[PDB]
Amino acid sequence: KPFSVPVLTVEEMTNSRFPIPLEKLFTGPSSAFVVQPQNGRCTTDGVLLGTTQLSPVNICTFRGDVTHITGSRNYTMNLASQNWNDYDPTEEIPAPLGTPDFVGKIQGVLTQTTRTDGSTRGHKATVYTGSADFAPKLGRVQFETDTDRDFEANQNTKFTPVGVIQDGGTTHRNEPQQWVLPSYSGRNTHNVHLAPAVAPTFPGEQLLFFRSTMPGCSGYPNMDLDCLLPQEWVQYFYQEAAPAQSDVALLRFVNPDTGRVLFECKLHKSGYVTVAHTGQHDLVIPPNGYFRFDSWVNQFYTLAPMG
Amino acid sequence: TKPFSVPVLTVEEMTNSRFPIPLEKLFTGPSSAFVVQPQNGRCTTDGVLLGTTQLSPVNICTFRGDVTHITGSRNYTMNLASQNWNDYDPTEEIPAPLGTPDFVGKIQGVLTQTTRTDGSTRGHKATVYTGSADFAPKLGRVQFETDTDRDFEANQNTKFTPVGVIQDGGTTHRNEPQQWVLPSYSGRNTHNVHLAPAVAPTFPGEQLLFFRSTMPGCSGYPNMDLDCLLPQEWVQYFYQEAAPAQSDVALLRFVNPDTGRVLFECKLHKSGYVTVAHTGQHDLVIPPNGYFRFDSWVNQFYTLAPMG
Amino acid sequence: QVQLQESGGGLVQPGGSLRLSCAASGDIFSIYLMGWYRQSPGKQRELVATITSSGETKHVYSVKGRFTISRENAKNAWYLQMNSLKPEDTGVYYCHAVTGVIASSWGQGTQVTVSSHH
Amino acid sequence: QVQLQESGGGLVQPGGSLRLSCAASGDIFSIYLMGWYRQSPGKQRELVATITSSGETKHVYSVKGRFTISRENAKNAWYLQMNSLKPEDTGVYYCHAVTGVIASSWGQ
Repeated sequence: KPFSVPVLTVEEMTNSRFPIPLEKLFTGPSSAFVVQPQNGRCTTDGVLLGTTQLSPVNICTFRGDVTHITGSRNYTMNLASQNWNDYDPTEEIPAPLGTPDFVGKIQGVLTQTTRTDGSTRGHKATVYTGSADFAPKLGRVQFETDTDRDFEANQNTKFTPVGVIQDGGTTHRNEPQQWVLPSYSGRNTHNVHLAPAVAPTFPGEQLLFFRSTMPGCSGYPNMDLDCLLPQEWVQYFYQEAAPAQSDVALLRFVNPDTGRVLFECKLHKSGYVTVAHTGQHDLVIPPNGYFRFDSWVNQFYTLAPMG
Repeated sequence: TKPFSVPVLTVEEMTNSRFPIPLEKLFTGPSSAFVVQPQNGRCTTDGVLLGTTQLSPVNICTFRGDVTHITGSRNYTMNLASQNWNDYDPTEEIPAPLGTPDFVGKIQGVLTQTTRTDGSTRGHKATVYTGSADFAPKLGRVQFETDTDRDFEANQNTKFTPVGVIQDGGTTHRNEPQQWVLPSYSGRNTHNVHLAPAVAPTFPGEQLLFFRSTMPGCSGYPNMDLDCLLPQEWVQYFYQEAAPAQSDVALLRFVNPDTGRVLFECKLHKSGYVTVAHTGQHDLVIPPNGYFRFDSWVNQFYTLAPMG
Repeated sequence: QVQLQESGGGLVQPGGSLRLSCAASGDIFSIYLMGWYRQSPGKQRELVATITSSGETKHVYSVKGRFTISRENAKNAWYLQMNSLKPEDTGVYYCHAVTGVIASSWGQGTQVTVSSHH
Repeated sequence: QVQLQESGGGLVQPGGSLRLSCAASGDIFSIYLMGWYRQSPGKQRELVATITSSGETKHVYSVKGRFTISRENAKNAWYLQMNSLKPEDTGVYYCHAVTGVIASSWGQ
């Protein structure tokens, strides 16, 4: 099977680390931090890595049953699978598929349905992925809610992510840290089966990020979220399963209205994109532009300096 | 001619095309008692988007724009912008902005806002009553019942993220929402325009095959059933391939890859819906790795094996 | 197409243990979901546990940590290890197997009774 | 590759109207986003309105209903119809064009 990338425009695609649409392409230096996200990781031949799964909406969601200490408001959720089957911690994954891959405070809504009569209830909830009790790999996640008695035990409970927050008293945009992986098994533990870190190795090349703005719910949070591959590219590579005939694939971003080639980039086999540029810069693209696979080139291929 | 095909993604791996929630099961049942005319998840086999259908699975039932309100009121009116924050064009030949809810009910979510100057953010519980006389997304106006009366600022980017549906527990249970009742896109008195056509099984002994999810419930006893005619990934696939249809019906076969056996076959009609040979209501119990496979182009008078 | 037969029920003390077994015969290669159901006095039939061919399991909340479903790789028999039995677990237990989207087979049903006796 | 010049500013009374123009030249076939910016005193350069080749427009909240962007189909010129002018509209107005993902050209 010949290799190819989706023809969807940037704005028609979904961020692979949060259920929000893509907004723009962004490139910049990435030597000051470790670029090791666990969501949105997929090789060009369709091998999912890290905690990456295929559902764009099941990212940063949690399912299970909730218990809590009487009078307290932090509820402990015993995690179930995305399809309400039992959680299996023996799988060779860093955490349940779709677990958040950044340290920060995700705010959303905890909903619950009583099975015997179909009564429902929903409350504001925030999960602190940097807290000591954030251990999804062990099957346990803590939620800070605004109710202390309303959630019933032994009932299906779901967390829907909405946005991020930060303490307004601290320095602005110090939270969240999109490039800091959480401790998936607890405070003292070490992560396992991680997708490898990513860095541009070619001289003069920088990573090309697919950037979205996470909604903010309180404070002055750093709402930038960069992913290495759009979720639709992950779904596409998994289905095509086209083998890689090289280590980098040359893509061209083209405007279908004029035929203009707007820039050139490398799609590496491990699943990330690099461009020939130095410095931080947003990319202003026409609304119809999209990536097109040209050919498998060698790794010493020098891209046109652009984008 | 580009060969036609359907994605190999399992049902659990695919998204409902009428609400940003994953698919759970396949369902079939009689559809004569109501009108099946959803506006989201509408797409032909050769990639023609219909109704209010767009391509983003997470931007179904989301609203963007700026909010104003009567001073002291908790109800906020949002002037809709485009999904990319551009000016809303009310003159396009669509029933409403792309992704607008296609059912009458109370959708509960979170209304978030960011102040551009200093990056300050805020978020509050909000509910949109798509059946209210004030619901007019085609004109660019949508109202949100919130829990605050002075927190949201004017002339700032505001976004509604849907979460689930609610219902008045004091009334008949599961009376809301109504998934097969289209909203009034320009107001209670106006008429909907450019709607995708209604859908009904035409072959005798055949019923629609629904891709079913359960919307999260936020309060009361809501009817959380949500059936879509096509998975959102199929809408994305047909739109990209744009393969021409060689006939009016594409014959699909559901295969269990653990064994190779065909579990049932169905008709994928060119206009973008699925029918099966069955009578009565029934949930389908499928293997977790099952998938649909295009096999051949047939005509409309083909007789399916009685399964599904 | 597929025939099932339960065994291993009966009387047991509170806090005791039992192991139910479902014997499958026929086109066992076509089974992709095996499970256990129970019908308690004055109640409808309800699910207890399920297991797929690959081994993905599901246990309802009322039996979590007490009941354990398991199956043979050939799908000729699956089991239910019931520990810490309570009088609420009393009922007729049926083994189940799904062979098609609307095709399945039911066992006959074995009686499990948790009560103090002679 | 693309150079532009604006024309249409000056003094006007509050509530008045001005129409700003911007002339483009040289491979305007590459232009796909045409915009207007303004530089108020003491503040940074902020956006006023944009328009794509397909005609997709965006105006900022402060000028909604008062300002209007328009462009010729040949992209040799685009305009800014300013109606009901308020004291907050005072500043230097630059017309803008985007030729590439990084490339862009300003007015004088």
